[PDB]
Amino acid sequence: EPVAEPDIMATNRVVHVITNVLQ
Amino acid sequence: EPVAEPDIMATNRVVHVITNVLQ
Amino acid sequence: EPVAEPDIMATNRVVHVITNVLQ
Amino acid sequence: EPVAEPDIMATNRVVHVITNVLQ
Amino acid sequence: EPVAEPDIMATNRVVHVITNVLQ
Amino acid sequence: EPVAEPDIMATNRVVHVITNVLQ
Amino acid sequence: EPVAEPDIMATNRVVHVITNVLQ
Amino acid sequence: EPVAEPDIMATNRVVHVITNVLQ
Amino acid sequence: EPVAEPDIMATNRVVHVITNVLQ
Amino acid sequence: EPVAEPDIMATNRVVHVITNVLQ
Amino acid sequence: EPVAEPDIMATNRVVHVITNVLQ
Amino acid sequence: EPVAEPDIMATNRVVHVITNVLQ
Amino acid sequence: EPVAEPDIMATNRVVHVITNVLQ
Amino acid sequence: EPVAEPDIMATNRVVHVITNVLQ
Amino acid sequence: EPVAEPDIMATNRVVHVITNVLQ
Amino acid sequence: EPVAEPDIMATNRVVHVITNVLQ
Amino acid sequence: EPVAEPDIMATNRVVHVITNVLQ
Amino acid sequence: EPVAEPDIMATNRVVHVITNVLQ
Amino acid sequence: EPVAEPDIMATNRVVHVITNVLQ
Amino acid sequence: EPVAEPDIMATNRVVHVITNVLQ
Repeated sequence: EPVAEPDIMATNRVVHVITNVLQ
Repeated sequence: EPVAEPDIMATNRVVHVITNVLQ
Repeated sequence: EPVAEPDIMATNRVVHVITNVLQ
Repeated sequence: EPVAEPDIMATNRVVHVITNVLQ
Repeated sequence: EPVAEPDIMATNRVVHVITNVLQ
Repeated sequence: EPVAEPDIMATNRVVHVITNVLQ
Repeated sequence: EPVAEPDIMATNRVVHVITNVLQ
Repeated sequence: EPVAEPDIMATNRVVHVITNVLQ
Repeated sequence: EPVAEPDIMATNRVVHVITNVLQ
Repeated sequence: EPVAEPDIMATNRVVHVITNVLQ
Repeated sequence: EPVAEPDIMATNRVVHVITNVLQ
Repeated sequence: EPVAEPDIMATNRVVHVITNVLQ
Repeated sequence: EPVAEPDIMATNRVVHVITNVLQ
Repeated sequence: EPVAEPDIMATNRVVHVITNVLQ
Repeated sequence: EPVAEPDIMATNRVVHVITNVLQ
Repeated sequence: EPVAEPDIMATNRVVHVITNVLQ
Repeated sequence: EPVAEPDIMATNRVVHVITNVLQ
Repeated sequence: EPVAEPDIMATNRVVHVITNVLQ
Repeated sequence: EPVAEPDIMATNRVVHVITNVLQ
Repeated sequence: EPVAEPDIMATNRVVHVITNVLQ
């Protein structure tokens, strides 16, 4: 909820999953 | 309320599912 | 409310799934 | 709902599904 | 969304599903 | 090299290999 | 080499290789 | 070199390979 | 080695490998 | 060469592999 | 400008039962 | 001007029961 | 002018039962 | 400008039962 | 703004049972 | 009695390479 | 007494590579 | 009495590589 | 009496590489 | 009585590489 003077920003959501099963 | 200095913005949602299953 | 400098933007949503098999 | 000068755009939604099987 | 002059545009949603056969 | 009176023994070797695939 | 009197023994070797396929 | 009085005995070797994958 | 009085005995070698994946 | 009275005995080698996935 | 590309559902279901007999 | 692209869907379900008998 | 991107989904459920008997 | 940003979700359930018997 | 921002969440459940009897 | 019963052998080798081109 | 029963053998080697280019 | 039973074996080796470029 | 029972063995080797770039 | 017990073993190797860059 940006409500102030103008500035620089960004919105980039990233998700990653990694796993190594040994059995 | 996404408002700020005129600039470039892109809602690029990156998703990836990786897993090294042995079976 | 995306209001800023008149620019071009396009969503680059990509999805990929990969696994392995061994029996 | 972005607005700008008459420009060109396109939804580059790509989807891929690949796995492996030994049978 | 684009609401400018009637320009050329069309969705290009590509899809591919293939599996490795072995039997 | 088992040697003795006649018996009704017999081998019952069976193999089972199941594998799932979701494509 | 199970040698003995002439009995009625016999081998019952059977193979079973089942695999699931989606296609 | 199994040599002795007669008796009942039969080999019942069985193998099972189970596996599951969630694509 | 088995060279004594008669006694019931038989091999029951069995293998079972279980594995799962949650992705 | 375990020689003695006819006592009950039978070899049975069992193996099991278990893993706890965490993602 | 209501536009939406088509879609197809690739529903699959596999099931079988096997019960031999020696007799 | 409602817009919403579709998504691929595929419900997988495997189940089987096997029971042997020597008689 | 509602907007809402979709999300890939897939229900996974596998189960099996086996009851071996030597008789 | 009502917009929804759902997250990725997928159900996972794997279980197996075995009850051997020599009879 | 009328925009939601849910948190990542996924159901996880892994359990198994094994039994054996010599009889 | 130097004799060995027959037995089927499972051996295969599959390979595939796909590459998209735009030009 | 050179005698040895056969056994099932499963040997495989799968490999695949996918690439993309926009030019 | 040169006798030696066989053993189950299944060698496998899977490998895959994926790359992407927008140019 | 040169006899020696074997043991279960299976060479496992899985590896993958990924290099994502937006350019 | 030349009988030497075996040695249980199981080769396991899991490794992966990832290099994400936005450029």
